[PDB]
Order: sequence, then C-alpha cells, then structure tokens
Amino acid sequence: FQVEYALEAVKRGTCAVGVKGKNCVVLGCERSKVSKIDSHVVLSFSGLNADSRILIEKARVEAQSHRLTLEDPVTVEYLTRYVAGVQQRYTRPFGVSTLIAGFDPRDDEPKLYQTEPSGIYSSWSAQTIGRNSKTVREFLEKNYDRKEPPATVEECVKLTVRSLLEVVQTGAKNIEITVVKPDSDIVALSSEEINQYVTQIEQEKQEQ
Amino acid sequence: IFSPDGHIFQVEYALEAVKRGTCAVGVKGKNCVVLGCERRLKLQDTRITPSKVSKIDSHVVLSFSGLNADSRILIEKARVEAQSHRLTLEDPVTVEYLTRYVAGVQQRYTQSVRPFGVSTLIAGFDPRDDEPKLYQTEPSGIYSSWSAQTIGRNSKTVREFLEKNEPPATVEECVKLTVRSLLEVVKNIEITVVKPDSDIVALSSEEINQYVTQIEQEKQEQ
Amino acid sequence: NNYDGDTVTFSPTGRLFQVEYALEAIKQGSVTVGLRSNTHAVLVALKRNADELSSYQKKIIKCDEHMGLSLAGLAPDARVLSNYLRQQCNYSSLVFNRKLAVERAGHLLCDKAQKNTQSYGGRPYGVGLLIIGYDKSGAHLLEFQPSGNVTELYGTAIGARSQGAKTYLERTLDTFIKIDGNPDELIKAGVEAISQSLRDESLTVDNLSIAIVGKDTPFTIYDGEAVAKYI
Amino acid sequence: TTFSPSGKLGQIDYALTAVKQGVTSLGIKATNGVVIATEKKSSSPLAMSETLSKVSLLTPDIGAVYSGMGPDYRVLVDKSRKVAHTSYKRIYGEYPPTKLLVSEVAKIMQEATQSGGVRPFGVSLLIAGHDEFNGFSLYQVDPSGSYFPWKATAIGKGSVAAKTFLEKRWNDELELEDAIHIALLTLKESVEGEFNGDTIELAIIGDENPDLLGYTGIPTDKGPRFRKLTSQEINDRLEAL
Amino acid sequence: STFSPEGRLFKLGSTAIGIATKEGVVLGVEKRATSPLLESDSIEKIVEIDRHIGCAMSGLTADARSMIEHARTAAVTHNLYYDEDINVESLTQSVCDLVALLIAGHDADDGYQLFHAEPSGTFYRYNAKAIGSGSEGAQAELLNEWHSSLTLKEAELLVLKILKQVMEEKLDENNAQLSCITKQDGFKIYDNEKTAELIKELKEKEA
Amino acid sequence: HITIFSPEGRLYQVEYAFKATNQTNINSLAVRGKDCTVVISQKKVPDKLLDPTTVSYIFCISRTIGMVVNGPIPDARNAALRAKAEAAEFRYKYGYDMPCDVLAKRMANLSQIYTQRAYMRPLGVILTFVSVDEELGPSIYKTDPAGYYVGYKATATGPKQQEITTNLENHFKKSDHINEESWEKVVEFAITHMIDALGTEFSKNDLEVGVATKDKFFTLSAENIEERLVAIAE
Amino acid sequence: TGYDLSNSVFSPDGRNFQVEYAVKAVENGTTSIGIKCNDGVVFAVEKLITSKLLVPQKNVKIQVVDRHIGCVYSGLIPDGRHLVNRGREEAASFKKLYKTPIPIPAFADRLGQYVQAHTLYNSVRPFGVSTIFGGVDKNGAHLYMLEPSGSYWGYKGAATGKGRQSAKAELEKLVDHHPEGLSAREAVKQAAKIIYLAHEDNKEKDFELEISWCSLSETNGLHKFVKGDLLQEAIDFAQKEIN
Amino acid sequence: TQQPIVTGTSVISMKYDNGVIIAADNLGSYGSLLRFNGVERLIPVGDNTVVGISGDISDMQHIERLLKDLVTENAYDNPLADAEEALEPSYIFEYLATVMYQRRSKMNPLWNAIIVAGVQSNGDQFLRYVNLLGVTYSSPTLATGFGAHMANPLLRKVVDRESDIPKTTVQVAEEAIVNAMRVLYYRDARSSRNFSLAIIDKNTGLTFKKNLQVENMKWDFAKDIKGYGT
Amino acid sequence: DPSSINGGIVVAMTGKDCVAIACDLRLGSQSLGVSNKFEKIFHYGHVFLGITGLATDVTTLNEMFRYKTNLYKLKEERAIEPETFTQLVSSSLYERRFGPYFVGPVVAGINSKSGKPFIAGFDLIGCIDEAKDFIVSGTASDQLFGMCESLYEPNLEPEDLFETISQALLNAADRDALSGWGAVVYIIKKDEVVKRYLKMRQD
Repeated sequence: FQVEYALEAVKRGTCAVGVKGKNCVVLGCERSKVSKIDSHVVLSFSGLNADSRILIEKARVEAQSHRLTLEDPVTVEYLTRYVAGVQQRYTRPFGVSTLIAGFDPRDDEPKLYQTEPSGIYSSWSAQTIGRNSKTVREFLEKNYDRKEPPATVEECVKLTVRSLLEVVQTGAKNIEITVVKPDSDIVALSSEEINQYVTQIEQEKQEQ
Repeated sequence: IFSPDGHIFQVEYALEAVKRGTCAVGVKGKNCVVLGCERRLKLQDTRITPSKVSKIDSHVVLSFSGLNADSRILIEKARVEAQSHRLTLEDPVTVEYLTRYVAGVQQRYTQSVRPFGVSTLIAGFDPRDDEPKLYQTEPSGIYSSWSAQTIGRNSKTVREFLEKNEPPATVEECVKLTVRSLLEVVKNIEITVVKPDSDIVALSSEEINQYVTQIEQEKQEQ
Repeated sequence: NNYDGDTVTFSPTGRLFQVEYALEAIKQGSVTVGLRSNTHAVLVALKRNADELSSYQKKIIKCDEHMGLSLAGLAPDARVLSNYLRQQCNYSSLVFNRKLAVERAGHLLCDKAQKNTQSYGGRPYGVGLLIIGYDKSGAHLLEFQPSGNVTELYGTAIGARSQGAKTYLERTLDTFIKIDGNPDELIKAGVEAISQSLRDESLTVDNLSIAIVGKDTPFTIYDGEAVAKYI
Repeated sequence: TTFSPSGKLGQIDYALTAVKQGVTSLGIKATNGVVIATEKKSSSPLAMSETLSKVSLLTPDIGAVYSGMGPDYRVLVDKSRKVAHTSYKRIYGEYPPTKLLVSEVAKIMQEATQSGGVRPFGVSLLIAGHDEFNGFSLYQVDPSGSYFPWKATAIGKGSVAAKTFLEKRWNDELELEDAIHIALLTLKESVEGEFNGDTIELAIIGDENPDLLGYTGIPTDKGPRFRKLTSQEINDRLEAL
Repeated sequence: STFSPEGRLFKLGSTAIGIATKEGVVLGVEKRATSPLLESDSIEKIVEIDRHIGCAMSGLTADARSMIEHARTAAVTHNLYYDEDINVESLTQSVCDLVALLIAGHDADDGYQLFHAEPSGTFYRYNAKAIGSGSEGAQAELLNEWHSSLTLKEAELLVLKILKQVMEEKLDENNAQLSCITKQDGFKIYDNEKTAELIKELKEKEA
Repeated sequence: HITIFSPEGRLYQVEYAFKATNQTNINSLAVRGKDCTVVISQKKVPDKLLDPTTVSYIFCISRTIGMVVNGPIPDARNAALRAKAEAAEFRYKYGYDMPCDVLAKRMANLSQIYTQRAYMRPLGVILTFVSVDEELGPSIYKTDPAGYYVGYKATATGPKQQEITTNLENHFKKSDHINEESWEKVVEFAITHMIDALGTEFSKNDLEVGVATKDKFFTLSAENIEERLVAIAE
Repeated sequence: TGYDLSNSVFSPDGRNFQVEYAVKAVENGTTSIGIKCNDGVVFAVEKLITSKLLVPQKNVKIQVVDRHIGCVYSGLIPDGRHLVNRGREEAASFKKLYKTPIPIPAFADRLGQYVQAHTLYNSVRPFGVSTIFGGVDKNGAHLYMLEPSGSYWGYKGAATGKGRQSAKAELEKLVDHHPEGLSAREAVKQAAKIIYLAHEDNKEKDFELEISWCSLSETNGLHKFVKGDLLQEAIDFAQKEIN
Repeated sequence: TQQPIVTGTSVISMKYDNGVIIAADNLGSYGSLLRFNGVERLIPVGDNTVVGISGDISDMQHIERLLKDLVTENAYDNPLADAEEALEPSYIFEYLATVMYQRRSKMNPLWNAIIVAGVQSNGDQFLRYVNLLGVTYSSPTLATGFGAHMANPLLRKVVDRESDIPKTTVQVAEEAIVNAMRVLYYRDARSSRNFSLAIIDKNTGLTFKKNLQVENMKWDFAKDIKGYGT
Repeated sequence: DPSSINGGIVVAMTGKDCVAIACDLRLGSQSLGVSNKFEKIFHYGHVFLGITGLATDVTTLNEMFRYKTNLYKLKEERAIEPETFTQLVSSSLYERRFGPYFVGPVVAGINSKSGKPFIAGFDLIGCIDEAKDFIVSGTASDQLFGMCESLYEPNLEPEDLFETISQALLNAADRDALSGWGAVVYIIKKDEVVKRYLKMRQD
C-alpha cells in the first residue's frame, strides 16, 4: 500500500492546471511550482515539495546530460519518460504527481503530459493534479473541446484562470500563470497581466 | 515509510521534538536582520556556553530549535557546503542558496536513520547586494521567506504576538521589536545584529539591559 | 507455526519446515518417470497444458549429447539449476576435455542447492529433477530434491501420484534392468510405469515426452509424431 | 534509535538511566585549574583496583572521567585519543582545544544515536581541559551527544545531592586547592563505603608540569597540564582534611 | 520468498486479446480513455519489441515499461551479436530471465506464435488468449470460435467481436485498437481508418 | 533478543551471556607466586569414551601468556584462537612479546564490541590470562563477556567461585603473592586450596595445571599432577 | 519458550535453543560410528535402503578429506557435505602454505571454528550434522567427533545418530574387552558388529553397511574403503555375532 | 616471473609401438653455474602419465604441486577414481595447457616447457608439448630446449612419421633415447651426466629408471688435436 | 620545468616586531610575459602566504587554503595563527607526496597572542623551513639569498625593514630573466598592514 499512501500524499498537494492551445501551452498553479527543466520545457508538481526537489534536479541533470550526449535537446516525451522512470525507482517513494509541458526542439506542436506515483504517464490536452483535481477536471471537460481548441494565447490564459477560479478564493493573490511558447519563448505572466485577465473574466462571472 | 492517509510518522515525531525544544526568534529590518533567542542552571558556564545563533559564512547566520545534538551536524554540513561553493565559484553563496541546501540535507535523511529534530531561521545578505534576507526551514525539508518568524516551544503563543507586533525602520526598532517579542511573551535573551559587509555582532548583557529597561518603562506607562 | 517462515530456523523437533514445503512443491508437479538398464537410461514425462488452446510445457531439458534432465515443480528454478549444470559441464569440457561424470554433476547440484537451505534470504529450490546420462562408467540416473539430497537409482518417478509409478518400477525392477542391446523395451516399460499415475487422463501424442541416452544413443528427446510409436 | 510518538528518542533515556546507575563522578572549575574526581568500585577484595583508572588522559591538556558502563568509556576514550591525534594534531601540529575534542567525542557518541545496528554509549563524560585561548574548561557529555559546559557538576547515582552541595560551595574566586578540598568533601559525602586514597582518585588540569615532560632542553615545550594525584597524594590531603 | 505448506510461493486491469493463425497473429486492446481531454493516441497498450515481435498489455505501468525496455535491449543485442532477429520463444525466455502479457510475434523457426505469462512467470504458447477482467468471459468464446483454418480476415473480426462483447462502450476506431504481425509486413498497428472500416465490417456482419 | 538497553538500563542479553559461563560446571583458580603464576582447573570427563588428553580448557596463547576459559568449549576455543592471533599480530607489529595485561585489554575491547553491535552475540566465556610479565612480574587478568576486565591478586571462577574466593581472601588476610620458593610449591598450595574449598580430593585425572614462568608457560601432564598430589599427601 | 526463533540468542538460562534444536536433528540421523586402533582408525555407517530402486554399493556416505582424513556424519546429509567441502578446502590451503598434510588436530580445529561460526550470526543456520572424523599423521591415529554446537573432543570410540546409545554401550564394552587395543583387521569386523547391533533398535527398514578405515600398516597411512574379501569377512562376522 | 633464474635444460620423448619413453637430466643450472645436480624433472602423475618439465625450477615445483593437487581432488567423491574416471594424460595436459595460457594472458607466465607423455585407457599413446606461451602440438617425438635441435633429429631418424610407431620396439626407442642423452651431454653446456628415464607401456605400466649415467663416451680422439691452426 | 615555467619571486623578512613579505608581479610562459597583475601574496586573516611556482598550483592552493582557513575560523571561532597555518600548509602539501604541487610557499605573520614575528618556507612537498631572519623562494632564489644576506641585519624597524626588503627584491629581480614587471611589498604590524607597489625596470 506504499504507493497508495504516496498517492494519498499527492491528494494533499496544491492544485496545478495545464491547458494546451493551438500555438500555446499554459500552466497554472494555486499560490513558482512550474519550474523550467530546460530552455524549452517546464515541470509542475503537486504533493510533497520536499520530495519534488530530487525529482526536479534529476530531471534537469538528465536534460543537460542528454543535450551533452546527443546534440539535440530533450523532447517532452523523453523528459516525461525519464521523470516516470525515476519516480518508479524509489518505490519510501516520492509522494508527488507531476505535469510536463513544452515544445520539442525546432518544433511547433505544444506538448502536455501527466505522470503518477505508479510511474504511469499519459498525454493530456488538459489535466489537473492535487487536492481538488476532480472538480477542476470536471470543469475542464465541459469547457474545453477537442473539436474546437483554443486559438490564441489570450484564450489559453483565460481558460486556465477561469478553471483555477472555480475553487480558488482570490485569484490575484492565489494563482500564478506561466506561458510556454515555441523556441524557448517561455514567459511568466506578471501581476498586472494576470490581474487584467482576472478582472476581464470577473466582469462576466457576475452577470451569468 | 508513509503512514496510511498520506502522513509520514518520523517527520511528524521530529516536528514534535522540535516543538518541545527551546525557542528561536527572528526579525528582519529595513536595513538589518536581527535574530533573538531566549536562553531559558545556576552552575552552567555562561562565559563559554555557545550562542544558538551560528555563522555559516561571513555574511549568513543560522539559528535552530529542537535537538541540540543534531544542530551541530546540520551546521557543519551547511558550513562545508558554503565553503565548497566558494571553492567552485568565486562568489559566496546567496542566502536563498544556503537555505535551499539545508532544506535538502534535512529532506535526504527522511527518505534514506532518523530525521533531524531541528527547525531553523536563516538570515544574511547577498555577497554584493544590500537587501535583507530571512528564511525558515523544518524537518520535512521545506523553506519559505518571512518578514518576522519564530520557532520552538513558545511558537504557538509568540507567533501571534509577532503577527500583531510595513517592516520596522531602523536597527533600534528591529532590536526593540525582537526584545519586546521575547519580553511580552512570558532580559536573559541573546540578540545578534546582522548587517551587510559581514558585520555580525551579539549585543552585550548591558546593551540588552538598556533596551529592556526602556521597554519596561514604556510598559509601565501604558 | 512460528518456525515455518524462515529457512534458517529449526523446528523444536529439528525439522526444516521451509524445505519440506519445497518438497511439497514437487508434490504439486506432474509425474515424470525415469529408469535405466546397464546400457541405456530413459526419461518419461507427462506434460501439462494451461488450457485446451495452450501448448504443453517442455519437461525435458537437454544438457548435451551425454546428459539431460527432466523437471517437477517450479520451472524457473529448473531453468536456473539446469543452466548451472550446463556451466559446470562446459567448464569441465573446456578445462579438462573431460566429460563431467554424472555423479559429479549430481553432487555439484546437491552442493549448490544446499546453500539456499542454510543462508538467510535464499529460498529452497521448489523443483526436483531427474538426471540421466551415459559416460565411461555406463548409464546413470539421479534423483534431485530441494533439500540437496541426490540419489542414484535404477528407476523412479517424481510428481503428483508418482507413488503408483514407483510401485510398478519396484515390482518390475528385476526385469527392466536386464534389457540389453535395444532401447525399445526400456521405453515401453517406462511408458507403462508412467501410465500408473493417470487419473481422468490418458497418455497421448501431445501429453507424453520421452528421452533416452546410452552407449549407441546421444541424448535425444522424442515428442509429437516420434512418440506415437510408444503410446 | 528512533523518535517515539512523544518526540523523545526512545533508547537514549535508557542510556541515561544506565548512567544514573553509575558511581558518582565530579568536576569543579577553579579560577586557576580544574578538578575531576570519582570513586572506583571493586569486583572483589582480590582485584587489583590500581590496575584500572576511571580518569584517563585524552591529550596532555585534556582529561576525562565518566559514570556508567566502564567498557563503553574505555572504547570511547581510545576512539577519542585516535581522533584527537589523526584528525587535529596530524594537521595543525597542536592538540585540539577542549571545545574541539569535546565536539569530536560528542560526534562519536551521536553517531551511535543516529545509526542502526548499534546501541548508544551508556556513559556520561566530564571532560576537563585547558586552552591558551578558551582557558580552562569543563564539559559534561551525555549519551545523546549533547554537551554543555559547567562551572561545577556531578554525574552518577549521587548526581542530585552532589550538585546541590556544589551549588552551595562553588564561587567565582576558588583556587585549585580550594576546588580539591570541595571535591574531596563532596565525594566523601557521596561514597557510602570506605573512603581513602585507594577508593577515591583525583586528577587536575592545572599549571604546567615540566617534571612530567620526560625530557629537558626545549624552552618552548611546556609539559602536561593534566596529572593524576597518586594514592599517597590523596591520602595526604585526606589526613590534612 | 516463502513457500506455503501447500508448496506455493506467497485481473482487474483492462482486457487484451490475441489470436494466432497460419497467416498471422492479431492483437487487440481496450483503450478506455478516462476523459475526453486525455490524448487517446497516447494510450500505447501495444508496443513493438522487435520488427517481428509485439506485446499487448493490460496496462503500461512503469513496471511493465522496464520489462519492455529489457526485452527491447535483449532483441537488439541478439541482433548485434548474432546478426539475426531474436526468436519469439528465446525472447520470452530472456524476459523471464529478467503484469499480464501477450508476447506475440513471428519467426521462421516456429512460424506464428502467441505467448502468455502465467502468474508464476512460466510462458505458455497459445493459439488464442485473453487477459484482464474480460478474460473470464472471453475464454469461452475463444474456445468456441478458433479453428485450424481460421484466416487473418476472420481472426480480426473475431478479436473485434470479443472486444464488442466485453467492452463498456460502442466500438469505434478510437476506443479500441488492433495490431498484427505478418511474415512480409512485420509488426504493424492498424491505423484509425483501417480499424474504422473493420468496425463497419463488424456492423455489416451484425446487420 | 539483542544487545540493546532495556528500560532499566540493563543489557539482558549480556546478563544471559554471563549465566552461560557456568554451563560446564567446572571451577578454576589462579594464584601469583613471588616468581610464578599457577592455574588449577577441574577436568571433568563425563564419558569414558573421551580421550582425556584432548579435554582441556587451559590454552597456551604465546610463549609467556597462558589462558583459562570457563563456559562452552566452542566459544572458549574461538576466544583462544582470537587471542593467539592477537598475540602473533602484536609480536609482528610492535616488535616485542605481547604483555599479558595489554592482551587482556584488547580481548576486553573485542568482547565489548559484541556488547554494542547487534549483529553478533557475545561469547559466553570468561577468560583468565596468566603470565610473568617482562616488567610487571606475575600477572592474572580475568575478562568478562561485558568487556570488563581487571588484574587480580588471585582469582577463582565457576559454580563454586565464592568458596574459593573466600578461602583466598582468608589466606591473604592472614598473610599479595605466595611466599613459596619454587613453582611446584605454589602449585601444591593451590591444589590444597581446591581440596579444602571444594571439600573434595582429586585424582591425577581430575586436575589441570598451567604454570607461568619466565619465558615459559606450560601445562602439567598427568604424572606431574600425580607428583604434586603425592607431595601434598607427604 | 521464546528466545529460540533466532540463532544468535541466549535464553535466560544461557542456552542457545536453536543449537539444541539442531542437535535434535542429529538424533534422527542414521547411526555412524568410529573406532581407534593401535595403528589406525575405522569408520562405519548405516545406509537405510528406502526402496529396492537404490543402486547397491554406489550411494556412499563416508567422505575423504585430502588423503589421510576420513569423515562420516549423521543428520542433514547435505549439511555434512557442506562441512566436508569446507574441510577439504581448509586442508588444501594448509597443504599449500605448508607442505605436510594438515594434522588431524589442526583439521579438527578448522572444522570446529567453521561450525561454531554458524552459531554466532542470526543470518546463518547451525549445522544439522554431527560428524565423526579422524585420520593418521606423524603422531599416529586420531578420532574426533564434532557436534552442531561446534564442540568436539578426541575419542577412543564415537557413535552418533538414532542408535547412538546402544552403539556407545557396545563401544564401551569393546574398549573394555580389548585393553591392548585393536588391530585394523580386527577393528573392521568389530565395527561391522557394532553397526549391526546398532540397527537392531532401528530394524523397521533394511540397510546397507559401509565401512572405511585408515591405518599406518594396512593402508600406509591413507584413507581407504572396505571392499570385497575383507568387507564380506566383516559382514559374515557381524551376522554370525547377531545370529 | 619475468626471467628464469634456475633452470633445467631439456627433456626429450618419443612414442614406440606400445607406449612412450621420456628422459631428462637431473641438473638445474644457475646461469652458467651448474649449481643443483639432484633435481627431478620427470613428474609421474599416475601409472599412465609422466610429466617432463623444463625452464624455471621454481615454476616447475609449482607445477608439480598443481599436479599433486589434481590427483588429490580427482579422488574426492569418486569411488571409481583408481581404475576408471582416473586422470588420463589428456586431462593432465589440458589442465596444464589452460593454466599456462591463462598465466601467459595475465602477463605473468610460467617460464616452463612441459611434455605430458602417457597412454590413454584405450591404449592410444599420448604425447604433447606445451610451453609458456600456451603453444601446444603433438608429434611422434618431442623435445625441449637444445633437445628440439640436437636430440629431436636423432629420434626422428627412428620414427619419422606415424606409420613408423608400430615398427618401433622398446629396445630401439630406449637406445635412441640414450644416444640422444649422450649427444646432448656432448654438445649442451647446460646438461649433466646423470639423467632419469621413464617408460610408460600400455601393457607393463610405468617404469621409472632414475639416476642413469651417460656411458660409452668418446674422447680418445682429443689427444691428436694441437690447438688452433698449427 | 613547472617551477620555472611561470617564474615569480617571493621574499620575507622579520623586523624587530614586524614582518615584511614582497613579490614580483610578472606572469608569463618562459620568454613571453603575459600579465603584470599576478600577485602571489595571499592573506588569511593576519597570516600572509606567498606562493611561487606553477601558477595553476598557486591559484589552486589559494582556493584550498581559503576554504580550509575559513572552516578553521568558523569552527574554532578564532583566526589561524602563523604557526598553526604553517603546520596546515605543511600537512596539505605532503598529502600529495607522489602528485605534488610544483610550488614554493612562504608564510609570514605575527602571532596574535605572543606578538612575535614569524616566517617560514617550504619545498614542493612540505618540508618546513622555519627561519628567524628571512625566507626566499622563486626563480631568483639564489640572487635573493645573496642580496638579503648582504643587506639584512637584526631588529630592523618598519621603515628600514621596508627599505631593506624592497632593495633586496628590486636588485634580485633586475638580475632574473623571468621576474619583474613591478613588485608589491607588504609591511605587516600588530595592528595594521601596509601594501606598497615598487617602481622598477619593466624589462
């Protein structure tokens, strides 16, 4: 039941949300958990942040070692596989689930993945991990459409903030947003930007 | 090994051991960081007894609570790493970097043997900057910044006092706030003033007495 | 009881429960019969299938032209023991050009199996083996058990309901050891013996596996069409 | 050795109990020296009690006494000597100060408190020593590796009574001979059996002893500051007592 | 690590089915995406071990993935050292020498084979097999339908019928997936279009 | 079940190891002369099929050091082999013959190691080393499973340790070493204390005698024991 | 009881219970004996015929070490094989460093250290065999018997196994009847008689008698097995003495 | 070993119609100093095998110890070891060759050349050579050191090919061997007058004629030589 | 030669109650002069360590002794004294007996407690060369020995100590090919340290 208890530990970590658009992938977290592994890829986690440090450092070291062994940088698939492989090897085990998102080298398709204490990983168009992941995932299922995907960075950030605000108490002080864009154009939304979008959605939530 | 429902036994019990240890207090100012400890016996040698506040490098100090025996191991680990960083890079460690290392060493003993029953406040200034720094750590291996924080057996009480007690302006207000937190919770107090340019000094018993008598006169006034 | 769970614990009566349960492991397995004459040694095995759609387990392992063995119990332990026996015989051939005598092989397997029954952390091999071979001293047949005991025999049967086969072999001992100059009658006696251990089942071209080694016979395994003449 | 639900280290308290079962040992700091004292029990009248000394030299400036399990003290002492030489004197060409050697001994005992397969040491030490910089020192080191400096202290079965007596007697202006007098009185009050120069033993961290240096002609070298008081030296003081 | 007094050492997953024929071997797996957001294309319940060997699994848990990597390394090193593709039974032995598994592939030694690991790690060669919670119902249909002259065309519809019979949702080219190994084409996975037209063939058979 | 502190602070496993020392039910004595040291120990041969020459608990550790063990003979022989190895190692490493008390000290340290590490049990034996030291003269050093050891003026061990100890105490108080002039005289003296304390007269087969002298530790044979017994009868 | 689920434990009585439970394993083994001659030593052992399928006179249970040491044991037979293997490599090492064949007392010391070592650690089981061994060296013939506890003594005659009590009684009567000692030729027949008498209280099953011996005169100091004419002479003598 | 210090010079052997004859002198030379004259370099390993060794004498004694250990360990748990499953010449030679080649590979070679001569249980003569490098070969006649040049032609004149073995009797082969010893004594500076000779015969077993003398020396022509030139 | 490849000079002298340590500033590769700012005098509290020889080893030992002396200062709560520092340097140099640094160090300082001037020198592998008058190391060891022997005399006050040591270094460097490009002289006292840069030939 060791991995079951590790998953119970995951159930008490802060929630993290990811959304993939046509040209953007955006990660949001309740009040930076989203941390850069390589110039083009990031990792987000929920659970024991103490145990997350080893996973983050191993992932970073592996990304640089791959860039050193092969001329090409790591793909998001490769980094997700390595995170799963390490997270298995300690089965006390790490009580942390993770998301991995970014772009492949000289790529144009945003990637997003989720990984589990079981070592299971799978690609997701939008996914949540943490304490209230079930409610946020249910909310996403009725607001995201595979046949009508987000088109622009604005849509991606709006959808992420709206999903987090479902349970978050006060967005301006209780959520954070990072925007990952092709060719290591990763950026983190500042306070004024996030507040702009939050107020834009607030003006509509009050109306129904 | 994890407990059912996601707890971790030994870390919880190390937290209990920290909670039963003597207190350590900290206050960060606009221009300085002040750490305070209550010494909490008539034959114990005061002249040479070590202060709870310890230097980890020329610019950063560590204060601890809980098991005294484990504090030595943690402090020597931190000192060795701080000097190794200067071996590899010219620049001395940042305060954030040092608190991160001590969090890692605390964590590694929880998954590897028992956890250290120690929690710490870390204060200092970056090697060529001037902003105040104050950080905290606990056995789980997690850290956070603070404006003023405390650890130990009086924490449940003095913590709300410090919340009640816009950062303070000048070192006189910093030491005043520290000593007033120590006295308001109930003169045998260590006070260490950390200033940029590696000026780390502990206030003498007579300086403590001056501040304490001034604050008791203020308390008499109401 | 409290002495069952560890291999390094004697019971108050001096028994090693953890090894007797390994013997029960062979008692779980299907029957395999072995017998010898002065010139030929024969193995007969009743294979098992997990399902009607599934093929049968190979219960005869060929070491080389002069030696081979059959299994009863946990197959993976048989893999390990057989590859160790292969290593020993191969080492003997490389270092001495010498055919590893069957008794030497039997005692090497005994020594290896004994180690698991004395040191903590190791598990007794839950498989028993019948080993046949032909060397400068004639045909041989050995019985190996988890406890490490190795016994040289005229004939024997290990596995479920092997007691009837052993009774038949004991009854006919004075006969089949006389068989000379031909392997056919020895294999016939072997299949007659194994037939004693069948309930709600019968020998068939798919159940049965036969092997033989001798003066004029390098170790050969008969199966499928080849065994039809003996069933 | 693991935390109990109450936050206490489980087996350390048992080591402290074993120490409490040990015979009384004392330490007293004078302004110009340090005294460490202890009564030595005997297994039988036939045993040569003079064979074993509970007080032992760690460095020519540092000495140690204990209460608790004697064999543990002996192995901890030769470990302490080994570390004091290999780890400090081999490098710096000088013996470690009382603080540093006390820290290393505390580390030795703490490793057992933080490692599996080994029980903690069942001895509490009083390590008296002297330094050119820190001056005279007296440290009590517990089974847990926690060590604290004391002006005067007592350990063993007589701990509380001896401590309450020292609290009365000790003052900031004791000379070494006054400290020896107080130690003799305190340990006599705690010994239930016979009390004479052979059952008690004393050592002092005092002024230089060139008579014990064993060689002459080097003005710089000073000689041991630690020295045991012989049976006759103690008998002289008990007679003058 | 301890025997019971009976001589033994001290099912809920997703279903996978496979059929072996004189013409080829077909494998099928329930996908069962847990959310419409989940990338259905990223559920690889069937993977290649070698250009003529594929493995269908109840679930690609990391313990399964380590075994996949070990099997792939075994096949590649066999090719490196012997300049020949690994035989299916040899590969199964190497993996055993290292979850419910259907190791299946082709070679010129024994033709077309399908292997299933019994709980004790002993691989059995099968004509047809199913695993997962659906195996209990599937086994009777497999015993009923398999015949020595079964064609690959018929085997595909057989596996699809088993999936339809046991699955919780109406078959389509996304919620279920097929793969086959053939002497000429090697191991290949049926694309969504081919799976779709096979589903329409199944519907036409039903009609 | 292991060498760890009970809540009382006692090591029950070591205490049990002490009790194992009486399993053999044989008593021993060591006494110091002016110039020699003597060992008297009971040889009890329960079975007539045994070879009495091979039934022994006195061990020749080095040229000068002899050892006497009470407790199970397997542990006694393990300790004897270890002591022989330590003595040879010391002679090799430090260039001179091992002192008796220093060997006692390393054996005590080694025994204490078992008393702390839970990996291995203590040896249920009590070792008594005897020598005429190159510097310190006659020496007796009894060692305990706890890792405790001390020199002795005279020593007795076994089930009836207390009676022999009382007799030795009375003799010493009525007279630190035995005033006899030759080793035979002190051997006879120790045999007489065995006779009186145990109230039993020994045959030449029931006694073992090891005599430590300058550069020679040796064990008396049966006929030498008979010589000493007849000298007592004289 | 308690205090007997582990090997490296003393009970409150100071008793290693696991070693005693191992000893009780020896008490279930077939009888084996050894007898010292004037110029040699003889070994014999019962071999129970579990069934007629056993090949006669090929399942040997007496083992040689080096060339001058003979070993026989009762109890867990593979444990005895393990002990004999260790003894063989110890003898090889001794003959490598030095050149004289390992003296019987030295070999006994080596085996006692090895067996006693198995009673020290929780992680290893005690030997389940009591082994009778001996041989001829520069100082004549020696006979030793070594118990699971690692204890061993030199013996004039030794017997271990299920029938050890009656064998011991008859060995006592033997050494009493022959005050001048036995010759090898006499002792072979005598040990055959002793083994036959030992089986009489274990006569539920058939048995085969295996004999071996080493002597200065009749083997020139090398361990050898009783075969052919002498073996049959011993068998007829034993059966005549039983009839 | 990197250099041979004390060495035995040469061993020769040939196979005749019923077995093998092998001989070697008893002198171990410390450089040019004929230091030790009592060395035995023919090592019987059974009634069917004898091993002749040349080169470093210390390595020869090591190899002799290895052969003794082979004989000792073959008898363990081998009730038939004295009549069948006994050590054949082939097994001895194969073990020695494996050891020699392994030592060579580790750059720690045994500086010896070994001739293993004997008869297999089927009666076929065994005669093979192995040296420090692991080089092995068989021939009707074998020799080591100066024997490979001086003696070997003399033996080959008797048995030049496998067809000549059945034509060669005991006396012919022994005369050839003794003449080869006499020639080697004449012309080999490292050789000695005393030599040992061993005969293994498929019928009569191992005969081991030790400390033979070189006889019928021819020196009487030396009286007529009057130095260099005139 | 690793010791001659980079050149450089170091010299130390003892005054009545003060010490002076001085070095040249040239760094080069035999013929070619590379830098004129390679100061070979390092200080750890109140004790000064000059190091000549292979420049990579000079830097490596500067880092090593910075680390070790900082740890000493922290865990001792007091600065390392010249004698203790000399012992530390000797032990650290011998640690690589078979892989030694190709350097010649020179320690100079004033013991804080006794207040007595102290100087010492070393070889490649830590042979302590404690001397009471002056210490010399570098490519111009011969020139400096002769010059200091001629000029030095006991009990020089700080001004005359400066003049003597500066003249010795200047005249020694002017006769050494691999030394020069200016020099720096430290005058060390019980309460202050004065660093001065000397004018000299730039060839």
